Amino acid sequence: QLILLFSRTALTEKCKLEEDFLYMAYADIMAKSCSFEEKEMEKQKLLYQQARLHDRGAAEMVLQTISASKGETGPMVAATLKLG
Amino acid sequence: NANVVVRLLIRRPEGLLAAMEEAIKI
Amino acid sequence: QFLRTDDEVVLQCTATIHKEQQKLCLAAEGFGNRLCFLESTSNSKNVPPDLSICTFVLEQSLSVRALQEMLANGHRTLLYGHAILLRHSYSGMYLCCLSTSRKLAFDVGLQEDTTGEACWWTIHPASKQRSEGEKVRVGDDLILVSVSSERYLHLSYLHVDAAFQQTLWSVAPISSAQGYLIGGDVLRLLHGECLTVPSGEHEQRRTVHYEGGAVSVHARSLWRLETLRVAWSGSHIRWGQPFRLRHVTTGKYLSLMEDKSLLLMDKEKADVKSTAFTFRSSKEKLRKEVDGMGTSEIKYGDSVCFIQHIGTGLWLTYQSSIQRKAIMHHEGHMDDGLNLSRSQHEESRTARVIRSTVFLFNRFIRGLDALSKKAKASTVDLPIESVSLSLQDLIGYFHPPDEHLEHEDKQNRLRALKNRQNLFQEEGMINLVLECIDRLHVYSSVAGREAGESWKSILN
Amino acid sequence: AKGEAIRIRSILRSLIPLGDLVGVISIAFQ
Repeated sequence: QLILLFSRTALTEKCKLEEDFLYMAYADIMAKSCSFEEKEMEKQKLLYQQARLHDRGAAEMVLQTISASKGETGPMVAATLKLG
Repeated sequence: NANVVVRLLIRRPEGLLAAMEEAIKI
Repeated sequence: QFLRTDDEVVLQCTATIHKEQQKLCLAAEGFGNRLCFLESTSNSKNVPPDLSICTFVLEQSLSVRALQEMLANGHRTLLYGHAILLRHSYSGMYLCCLSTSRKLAFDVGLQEDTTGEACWWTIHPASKQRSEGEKVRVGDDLILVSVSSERYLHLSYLHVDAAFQQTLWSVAPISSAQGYLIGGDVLRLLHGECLTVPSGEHEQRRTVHYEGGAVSVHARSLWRLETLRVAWSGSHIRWGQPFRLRHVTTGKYLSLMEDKSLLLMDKEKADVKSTAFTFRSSKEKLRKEVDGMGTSEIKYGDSVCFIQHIGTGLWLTYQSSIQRKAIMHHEGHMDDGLNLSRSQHEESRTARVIRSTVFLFNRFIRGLDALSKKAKASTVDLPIESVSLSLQDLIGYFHPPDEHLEHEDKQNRLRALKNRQNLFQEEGMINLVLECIDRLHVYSSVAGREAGESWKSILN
Repeated sequence: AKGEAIRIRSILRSLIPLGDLVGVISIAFQ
């Protein structure tokens, strides 16, 4: 539900982007959700957490908001890339 | 036999009710 | 060589009016006419045939039993004995029979829908040299038979209609590569800056400027290339092949009389060397015709196209509003092998609407100006039904989307609505409509009022 | 309740707009 919020706001063109501290909050929450066998289990534990996002449409939402903000290097965009 | 002849009768033409009364006097 | 689905073809005869090969091609109008007529191709050297309202797309070629089965609810090659779904390439509508008369003959035209046997057309060749079920090629004349009316595509006297008699129909291909110059395309022209034509309230806009800014994106900077090559006119553009040039927005022709200036004129002034222009790679004076779609010679964004008239041999450059007037100079500067960018489909679609929009209302305004006389009583030249038919279409053309649309689609419908409102703004067509509000606010109901009976409902 | 048998009902009656009271009345009263 929550990722379906931002994607629709990413598609409604406002010819610039706003701050949206709601989005700035939940981007970093998701971005904070990421010797052989002890290491190789972590690659599975990461790919579980990576799978949890990118099937819920979380893939293209970082792809969309980049395409919306054209040249603005605001903190809105920097919270996307840290999720990206 | 019905469909085949009337499809031919588009291809050939032959006021109809106008000249019908013209034969009533002539 | 062959014909499949999704090809671009036209339908043409030469109607023998007293031993005269009247080269008439089939042309529906759309967005203001649900009827069809013909376009002259005989004096193509001086009277330019329109093309965009004449080409067609073969959307499908199915058999008989398959069509009747689907009616109960790749690239397939054309076969004699197949019903095809013809489609108007400009309007997007489908060619169909109509239930009106102009005799038990029937009228032809476009329609919105595609179901029913009206938009379906089974093919039969009227030549014993070929036969049923085999492939259809170039130059294959035929009789096209309706499916609903079960009549033939009759050509009459000049009435394109559906009757119980036949008339042959030539078929000439137009086209079949992304990022390349294609014939018939609509395109911008990169200069720095772009080529532009002046704005409205006219001059008659007949000058030529060079300009950057928002009008590059906006309406006036639109150019539809047209060749003199009638068949295969949608082939891939190469250097030195002949072009006429029709302006999209004003509906005029970019003509050249180097005696006077660069001219913006109508059809009949646009003769051969009045406007025979070409493109070159260098700026020097160094094929001619190919019976195919050709090879993709010129790109879009990486291209150096040096414009040159055939009849005068000059090379167009600017002079020194930003009014760098493009004049056909003997040499010019090194800023004349310009760059290109094509436009998109709905951009071209509205642009083709606009020049068809104004030719109604100017006949509607001057139609009222003739009835603005105290006693004229003979001005039959006053459109009513063609106004009302075009009016609901434009009402429908700006219909906002419903709430029963997915949100990603609803933005695109909204983004289509925004640009199409923007083009009518910077054409100022509101003001054209605004004058019609003036000249229709005279009465309370008018004239000989039988034709002007919808004077209430037209105004609402 | 059939198919294209009603299509000939159109193409027949299209050539004949009615007018048949010539045939109905004008002879039948002699």
